[PDB]
Amino acid sequence: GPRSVASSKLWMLEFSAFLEQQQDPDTYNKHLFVHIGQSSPSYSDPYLEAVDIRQIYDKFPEKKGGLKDLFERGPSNAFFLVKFWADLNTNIEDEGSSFYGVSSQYESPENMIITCSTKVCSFGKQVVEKVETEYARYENGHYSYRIHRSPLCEYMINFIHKLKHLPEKYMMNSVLENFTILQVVTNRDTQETLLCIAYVFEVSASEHGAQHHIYRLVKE
Amino acid sequence: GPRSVASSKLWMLEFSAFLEQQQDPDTYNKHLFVHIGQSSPSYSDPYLEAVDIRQIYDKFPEKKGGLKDLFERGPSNAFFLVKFWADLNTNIEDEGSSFYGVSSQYESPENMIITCSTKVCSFGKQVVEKVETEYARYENGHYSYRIHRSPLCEYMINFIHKLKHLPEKYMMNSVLENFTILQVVTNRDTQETLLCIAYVFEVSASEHGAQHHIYRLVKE
Amino acid sequence: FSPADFHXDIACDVAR
Amino acid sequence: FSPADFHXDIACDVAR
Ligand SMILES: *C(=O)CCCCCCCCCCCCC
Ligand SMILES: *C(=O)CCCCCCCCCCCCC
Repeated sequence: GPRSVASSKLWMLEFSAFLEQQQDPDTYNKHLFVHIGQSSPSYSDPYLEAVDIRQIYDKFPEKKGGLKDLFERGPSNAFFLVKFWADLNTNIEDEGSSFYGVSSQYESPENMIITCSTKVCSFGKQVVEKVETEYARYENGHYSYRIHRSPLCEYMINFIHKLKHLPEKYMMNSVLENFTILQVVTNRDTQETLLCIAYVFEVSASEHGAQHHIYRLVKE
Repeated sequence: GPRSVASSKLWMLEFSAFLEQQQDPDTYNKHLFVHIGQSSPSYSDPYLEAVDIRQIYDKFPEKKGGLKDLFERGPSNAFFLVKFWADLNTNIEDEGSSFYGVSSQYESPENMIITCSTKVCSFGKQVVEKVETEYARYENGHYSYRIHRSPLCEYMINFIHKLKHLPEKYMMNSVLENFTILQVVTNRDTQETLLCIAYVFEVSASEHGAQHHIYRLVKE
Repeated sequence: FSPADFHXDIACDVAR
Repeated sequence: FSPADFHXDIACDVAR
């Protein structure tokens, strides 16, 4: 059924990694690699509701501030795993100027200063870290937050480029099972973990394109 | 030289009217009809700095709350005229799902509740009115406001469609000289006019596409 | 070509 | 095909 990536204090309405090519000053083509939103509603996996955190310890940051450490501190209802089936079927790099970015949107009942820390992991080790501080905008009784077109670094662009140009889907998948992202959204003043999302990847082979499932994170 | 559409309290950093076509759930094409922003910096016209408001009375709303009435109340530094050379060269309507919208972005030294009232005029008479209320987001010491993807109504879509399919540029221009927009941004609590922009149109014939100039509004 | 007729097939019913 | 070699030509200098 439907799932929301939401804790008691923060909900992630949207998340998307994209490539935008400017053909001319008035013409833009945009390809979505991964996406969560109104166009791609979140659903659970009928075969697996939850993922035990012990099954993924080795794929994410270890020690203080790492996934295991964060989950133990809680709240439990702020921890999720997203599995993405990425759409790499684009040739929008070829012509014009390109922009790789990631955009995300959040809602909260409270007005907070939030910190979003995103860690890219290769073989379980942290390789890239991006930290962004966001402020609220009051809207319809709640508070809205947006990370608008946060740029991908040269290592993430190079990774995508080489991944797209592999001759086989199995090579793309053996590369992607070693690539993870850990997103932690925190209340900057209280240090409370508002949302913590562990992302795992596979290549999509659907005519519908990019797909995803939301899994609860548990320790049983 | 460079010009900012800005009064003492509010600056319009961005304005764009666009058509977005979804080819598939992960593929989008966007065409800009008109645009003001970092990609299209604002410049004055070397042949005309200012437009006298008396030369355009008959093209905009009359009586209470109309252009003349608003300018007299002031402040004078909040009144501008923008001339757009619209880019109608697109065939993005043909396939897939379409979305016509307008997005704009503002900055202010103050935290206000702003009201943006947009009036579409045909032959000087008001035909469409859209009113939007926006709240601030604190950013880098100032306050940011955004009207994100405000939808164009069926009359504006129909107008664009028929305009694009005219066999001659002179017919497009004789239609466009009778089409105007009056945008008024107000402080909802104090009623002060923060920005008032009168828009006039022509078709673009440049390989560079959509163009614009900013003119000061005066009464001399 | 009439610019008035063009704007009338869009706004004739809206003119109020 | 080595997944380890693929991630090494991207992150070998970044591994710290
Ligand atoms: C700074 O480094 C920005 C954050 C790093 C990556 C954020 C999410 C990237 C999503 C992966 C795109 C699809 C790859 C198969
Ligand atoms: C609701 O009606 C939205 C506001 C109405 C129009 C806003 C600006 C439209 C810009 C014109 C596009 C180019 C036409 C030649």
